[PDB]
Amino acid sequence: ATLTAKNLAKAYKGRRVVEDVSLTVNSGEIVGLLGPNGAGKTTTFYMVVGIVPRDAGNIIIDDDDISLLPLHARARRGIGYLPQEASIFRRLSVYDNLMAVLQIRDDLSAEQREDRANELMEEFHIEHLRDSMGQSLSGGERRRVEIARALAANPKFILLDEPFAGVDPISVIDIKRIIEHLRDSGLGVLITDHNVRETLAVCERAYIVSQGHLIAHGTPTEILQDEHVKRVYLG
Amino acid sequence: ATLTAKNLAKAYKGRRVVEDVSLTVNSGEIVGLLGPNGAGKTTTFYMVVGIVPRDAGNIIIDDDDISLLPLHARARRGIGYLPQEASIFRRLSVYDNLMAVLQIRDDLSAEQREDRANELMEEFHIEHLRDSMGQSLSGGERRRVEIARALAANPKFILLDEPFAGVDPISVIDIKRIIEHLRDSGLGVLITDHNVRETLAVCERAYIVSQGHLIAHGTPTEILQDEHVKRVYLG
Amino acid sequence: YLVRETLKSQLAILFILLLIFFCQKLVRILGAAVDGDIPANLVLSLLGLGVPEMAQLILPLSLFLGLLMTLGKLYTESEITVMHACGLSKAVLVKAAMILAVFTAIVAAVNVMWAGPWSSRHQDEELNWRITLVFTVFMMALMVVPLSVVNPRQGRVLSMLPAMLLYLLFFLIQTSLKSNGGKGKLDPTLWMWTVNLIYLALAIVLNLWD
Amino acid sequence: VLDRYIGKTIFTTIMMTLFMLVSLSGIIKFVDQLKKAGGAGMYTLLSVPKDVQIFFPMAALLGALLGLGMLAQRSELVVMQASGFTRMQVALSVMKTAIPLVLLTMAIGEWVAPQGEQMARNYRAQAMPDALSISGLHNYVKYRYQLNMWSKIFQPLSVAVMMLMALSFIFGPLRSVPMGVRVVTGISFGFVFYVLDQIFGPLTLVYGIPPIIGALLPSASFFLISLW
Repeated sequence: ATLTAKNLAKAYKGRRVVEDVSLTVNSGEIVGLLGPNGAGKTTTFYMVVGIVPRDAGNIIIDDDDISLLPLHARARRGIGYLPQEASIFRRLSVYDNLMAVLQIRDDLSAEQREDRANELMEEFHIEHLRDSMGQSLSGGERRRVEIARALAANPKFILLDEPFAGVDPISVIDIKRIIEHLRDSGLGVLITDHNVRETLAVCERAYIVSQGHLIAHGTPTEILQDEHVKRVYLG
Repeated sequence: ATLTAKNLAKAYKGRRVVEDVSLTVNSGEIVGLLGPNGAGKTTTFYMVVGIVPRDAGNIIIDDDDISLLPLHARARRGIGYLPQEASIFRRLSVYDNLMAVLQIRDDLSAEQREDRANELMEEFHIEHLRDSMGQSLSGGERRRVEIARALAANPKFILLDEPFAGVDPISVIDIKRIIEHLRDSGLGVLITDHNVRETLAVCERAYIVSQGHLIAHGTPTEILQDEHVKRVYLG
Repeated sequence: YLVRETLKSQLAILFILLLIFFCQKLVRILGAAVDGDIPANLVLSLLGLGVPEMAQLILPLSLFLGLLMTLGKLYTESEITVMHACGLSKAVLVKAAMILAVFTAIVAAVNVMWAGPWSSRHQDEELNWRITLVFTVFMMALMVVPLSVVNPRQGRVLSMLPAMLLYLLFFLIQTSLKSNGGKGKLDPTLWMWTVNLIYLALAIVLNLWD
Repeated sequence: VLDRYIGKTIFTTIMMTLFMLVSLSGIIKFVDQLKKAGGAGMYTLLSVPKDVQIFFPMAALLGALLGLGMLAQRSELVVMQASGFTRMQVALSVMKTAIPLVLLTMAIGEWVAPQGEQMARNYRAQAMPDALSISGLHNYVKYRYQLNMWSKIFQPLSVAVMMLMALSFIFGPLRSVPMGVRVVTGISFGFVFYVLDQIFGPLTLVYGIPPIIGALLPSASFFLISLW
């Protein structure tokens, strides 16, 4: 199983932000999409998961062609999406969000589902918040719950969009352990982020976009040490 | 030229979250508030600026009993705020937001506001985003706009809650440079994020909270030299 | 599971529209009558004297309006694009709207049929149209769900205006087709049971989207 | 300009909810008058000009307390206040698009509301409210309602004040506000505050009062007690 994106394109109202950027995630490979501010990284994610009408491109897994499938029929097959924006349920509780995503996993028993959710709540150090609702939280708790219910559905491959926004550097390490555990268990994670020091520590290959130009792609050591990456993105 | 918070306490519907983190901010100072999630950070900013009520509290700018004064009165007395959540005027534009903050200051002139908006668009690199709609931004793009928006009101004191949420490191360097410029211009700043290696790298001193208790204090040198921060927050 | 959210906004909009004019019109009788005349069965009559047919029609109105408010304030909080990101469908929202729409259809049946003796007595002193209300409440709960796919990008009343406008162009034509003939076994042009199934395909072609 | 921003948002939501109320109350009376009487054009054109004068002060609350609710949902009004602004948004922003828009109704209610339903009065010959100038009450009371239509004429000050007092329930929120629970109680709050305002007409002229301050009787007190 290998998800591959081909030749993506978008021009919002004349402003072109995506111009022929083709990415790939293999069978269980942590892939980076690190780029500067406003560089269409979520816009690439929009087109890959099929939120918006792209101009031209191909989202082909090469065992399926999902170039014009909707949001769900490519995510029903195992391609998960995590929104950058604050996308938690607003009124349901943490246990409610987790068990509502896990209600839809119709391949287990509900006791095993609740045991899975107890693994989740113990796992993200959030289990004391079983009672609190969605908007009765803050930024870190919302990100931990969003990642928890997104990883709860267990797609074949997942596209993360700044999971490390407003979280303390210890839960970053927790999510690092969980991402590496699931990559060992066969999940190919694509991620954009801006916490560079704790982002490059987990990656395996790194598509590096700028304006619609893939200015680098390689091992995170030479991604750190490239003089054009240090020109465009690091400084 | 001096502010000191006191006696701060809040109980969100029975459960207490803050117990007397009495902080201090003075003019010409860059202050941090690092700590884990749920540690009364945003709650403390709410109790200072006026978004929530309190249990006890004493807010004095050199003589001031603005401690019971409401949200708009405290922001007139000179405390500036930036929200954790994304807080942009949606249907406007970036120039519209900056000029609309400049319309609140009815003490400057109609040319000075244009000059200041031009300076801020040059510094935050958002000149090519001047045409962009408010809700048509993307994450850290919008956060740079919101930082420049807090700057544009220009009070004597500014309290910043996660201004480094998903922003590119070159613009982090630029925002840190502007905060150093305003500190050299004589302003008081209370920042918090979870960017350790750039939040401590700018702060004159910092506060360390944990679950409502100010479990440490001091200059970021001895914050790094503190053993208990890796025990709770740093890692 | 958003049925509590739709039912909450549903009761909100029904409460607003239940106040909005006839509470003034009940004030105009009762509030001056503590010095003028104090009966029970004059001020008590204004319920069935003012709101049989407004309460008959106001439930598809508050129905589609509250569902549009709730589902729009799921898309603009960007959360049904997480529900729908978990391999869901619009049809699960259609089933949720069907649960809400049968909760609204039973209130429709209450405020026509069982109060029929009460309404007929306290007003008097088309049965095709009477059974139109099942699909009249099913159509808009079927129809708001695709049109309110609108996002935080340009989300405004460019869908709320067709949501009201199609309610209008349906309902005034339904009253014009009820206007012909007469009452009971009097036979008009038989098209009042056709036009709702005509708009069935209108609520289907912009919904199924193949 | 934030004044232009909140003016444009409330100025469009007032049009949308105004269309909802007006173009629903037309089809209220249309169906049962076509059931009773035995050409929709002049029926609608008679229903509309004495509904856009009626429901607009009852749609300002489903305007500036719903569109501003969606505005406050994104946490923007707190940033307005935190950037140096105050309660001045209510009066000096929302009235900037209220008093032209209710100035429309107080012009229509003389120009083409009464005389524009007078064509329906003319059409009553083919078919099967105390609204006149200042000279009507002079020989109406002399031969009662001692200038009770001072309220119906100079409504828009109290029409402003009934939402000036109610809008503090939305720009003073609790932040644990789902808004579909609380702004409807905030609307029903001020719902009686322009209706019990009116049913208390004879409550001060039951002993005798100059109608200048006898058609203002809780309205002068509402914005007095409601400044925050």
